[PDB]
Amino acid sequence: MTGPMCLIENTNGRLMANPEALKILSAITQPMVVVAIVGLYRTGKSYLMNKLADSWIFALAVLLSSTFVYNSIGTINQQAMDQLYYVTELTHRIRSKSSVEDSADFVSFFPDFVWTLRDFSLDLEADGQPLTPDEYLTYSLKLKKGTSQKDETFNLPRLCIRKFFPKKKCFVFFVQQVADFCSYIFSNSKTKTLSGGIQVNGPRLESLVLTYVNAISSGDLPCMENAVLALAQIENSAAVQKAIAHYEQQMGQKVQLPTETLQELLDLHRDSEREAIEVFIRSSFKDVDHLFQKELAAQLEKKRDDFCKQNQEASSDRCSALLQVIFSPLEEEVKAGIYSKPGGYRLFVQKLQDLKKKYYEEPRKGIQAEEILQTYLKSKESMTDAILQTDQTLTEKEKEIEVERVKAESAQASAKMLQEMQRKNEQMMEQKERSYQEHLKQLTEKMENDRVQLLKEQERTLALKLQEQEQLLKEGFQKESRIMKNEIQDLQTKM
Amino acid sequence: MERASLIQKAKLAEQAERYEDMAAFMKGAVEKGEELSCEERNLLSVAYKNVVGGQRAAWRVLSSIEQKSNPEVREYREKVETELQGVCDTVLGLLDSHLIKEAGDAESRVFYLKMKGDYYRYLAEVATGDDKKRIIDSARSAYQEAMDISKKEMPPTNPIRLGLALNFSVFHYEIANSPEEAISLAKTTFDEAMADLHTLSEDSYKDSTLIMQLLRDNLTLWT
Amino acid sequence: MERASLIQKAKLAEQAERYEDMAAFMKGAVEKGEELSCEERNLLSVAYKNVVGGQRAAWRVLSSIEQKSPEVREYREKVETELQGVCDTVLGLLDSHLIKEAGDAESRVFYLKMKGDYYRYLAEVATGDDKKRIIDSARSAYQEAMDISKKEMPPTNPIRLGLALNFSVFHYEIANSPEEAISLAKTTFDEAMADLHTLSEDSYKDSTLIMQLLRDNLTLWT
Repeated sequence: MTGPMCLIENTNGRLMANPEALKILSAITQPMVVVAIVGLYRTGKSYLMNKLADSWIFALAVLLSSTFVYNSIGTINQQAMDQLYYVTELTHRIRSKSSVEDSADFVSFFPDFVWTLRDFSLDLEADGQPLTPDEYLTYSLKLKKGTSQKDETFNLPRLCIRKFFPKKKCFVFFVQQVADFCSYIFSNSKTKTLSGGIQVNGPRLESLVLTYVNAISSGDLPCMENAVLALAQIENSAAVQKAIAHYEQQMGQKVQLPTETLQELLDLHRDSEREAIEVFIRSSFKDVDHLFQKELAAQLEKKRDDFCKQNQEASSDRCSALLQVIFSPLEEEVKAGIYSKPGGYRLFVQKLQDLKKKYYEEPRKGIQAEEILQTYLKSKESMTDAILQTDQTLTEKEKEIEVERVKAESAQASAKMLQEMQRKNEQMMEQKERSYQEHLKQLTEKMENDRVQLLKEQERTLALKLQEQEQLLKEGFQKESRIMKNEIQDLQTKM
Repeated sequence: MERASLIQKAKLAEQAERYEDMAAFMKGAVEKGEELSCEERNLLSVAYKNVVGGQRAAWRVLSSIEQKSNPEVREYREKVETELQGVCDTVLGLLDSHLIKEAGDAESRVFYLKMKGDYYRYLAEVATGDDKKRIIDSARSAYQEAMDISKKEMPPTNPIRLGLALNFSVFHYEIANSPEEAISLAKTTFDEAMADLHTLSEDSYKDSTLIMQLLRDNLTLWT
Repeated sequence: MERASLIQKAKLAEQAERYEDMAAFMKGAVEKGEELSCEERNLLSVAYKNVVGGQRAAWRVLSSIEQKSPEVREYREKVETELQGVCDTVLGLLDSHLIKEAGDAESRVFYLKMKGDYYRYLAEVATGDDKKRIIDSARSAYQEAMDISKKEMPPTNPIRLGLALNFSVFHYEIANSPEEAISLAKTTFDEAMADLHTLSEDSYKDSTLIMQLLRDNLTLWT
């Protein structure tokens, strides 16, 4: 970007996302640190932002940023605090979840707060040594005892700043002060993150902007939870497509049809499916009810069926072809009477055995080898008997022996075909179970990782709330300190 | 009534947010003569702390209103004082005529001497002239004794040792008017805690970490 | 001491959030014999509302702990007895110093509403028959305040709305009639909106806040 561009337009009372800006965002794939500045007009906000290079605008700035800079002229007095109603009003503009207490969740996702005081007029002198700007901010946000309407009004915005934002910083303003502010931002501002440790990049920020602005335009309140879920819908859908693409790619690069055996094809399927599920798992989040993974499972199953059909077809084609090449010559010799002479039965049976051996030794016939051969041999059963009864060089007792031998071989051929059929079914059933278990395994692992990440986030919130609770108590405010303990108990019920 | 039921009522009172009642229940428990367990000692301090926290905050409002100098306002502040002192006095009697030394383990011994330092500190805040001086002394001696025992019996990370150090430093700054000494104690207390934290399991890490934060916040505000 | 200083100490009390002291001062100011101004009236309900609010909350916490599987009961009763002490004090103050001891319709409605609220609180902790008596004395107070407000005050006057708000809470949580509570809250709200235009910056902030409370209740009740 050679220069800034309007992201959210404000015309005729309506806020709307600038399509041209959204387009630019869709192209930035790297993680982003978002710094927003807000404050009264004509306070040098734009000027300060170049150095780094109403209520809805304020709320959007909070929702979209990593660091939120509130800029004002002067000191932190009553006049200045009256303007902070915009912070107090956040409880009426932002919703944490959609499933007086919702604001208790603000500290878990709100940006760090920085107050920049322009044309500062105080020397900050104090007994011993002067106050630092950060100590001045602490001094300025201290509460006042009392339950009068005046007391409540004085404390409200201070309590909101102290409780809603996870970290607070203050800078007073000149060249060196600006340099120190910029250095702080460059070293302390964190990458914008969403629940689950999701790092915001261009496409993700674009999604947030659209969701929040659409909510305001709809007359609804922007909701952080809803925005994350909206983002999940997009990325999870893409994750399923990416996983299916990976499966197809791996199977295509490794499969050779017809496969030597069904086990070969299923082993490849299993391996490709495992990799595909891993692609999905690492690219998805917030897959409520595992609906997206279920869709992926359904698609992989269909893909598996297609490969199996292609495989069986390729085998049938190969084996039927071999039948023509190997046995047709024999059939024709028999029809030509080549074996209808004295001693022809022995020559015939020897040739037939040699041909069956040849068939069995042909490479990669596939999963239909026994069924194709047995069906053919059975259909031509009368051929053997015809040659046998014709041969005169064989005694009648010898022929009786041969008939029984052939009956036994036919039964054995049938057994090979029957076993082939049964084994295939068993392997398909076994693969079905294994696939189901693979999905469960990776899901259980992702859910475990998600649980750990959430607890980690909750522990940070717990630490921040305990810290504030202690400051309030040390400051001498039990009524407010006890209110914190309340929020802490509620947070712990969620852990 | 039975000690066990006094403790139970203190817990019910705490849930009901009736600290005054809670304090009176723990006082009855303490008077039973048996040592307090860790949980029981925390119940006792939560109670009175909340009771006094309210009087203090009230006294600090009436004072600023009065402006330390520049009728009615004077009379009411004095009444809130008398009350604060009353609570502080019964806490000090509880410690001096029951809890202190009647204990064995270092922990409890430091906990009560700390508490003793804490309430003499609250008495100091509302005291002036020479009265404040005498009070500051007895607060200092109690805190010191607690400090002497913690340094000798506990590690740099023990939450109670940190708490004592934290409060003692606050005493130096807000009450004893000795900022530098207040700052060095806090720094040292914090550092010594660090160079030992690499071995402090969450079995208590959380605790110390919470207090360590309060030390740096004070360190930051005092500078 | 002088009424003038008693009033002054209450303001100080509220500043330091010492409601018990604040309520006592106001009580001393009341027994001085002279009526209270609008400002003074609010000091009185704020002081007692806070005192009694703490007890009611304590009571609710305890009674729920009692129901949710010897000490609980004994302590609940102590809190209950202490709460009834305050209500009898407020009610006595009203019956022999404030109620109809003035002329204004606003001051009269204000005091009668206050009588309804404290009988209502007494009703929250009472049992069979004693409850029926208390409940009925609460309703007659609210109803009499209601009759006066509908004839003397516009539908947006904050006292009238505060009265109608609390009377609806009475119907829902005390008299066990959700139907009636909802219609009064809804009817009070509509007739309020239908007049909000030119409600004068005078009592704007107050009536506006009560109107929101009415809505919150309607939502929770449905």
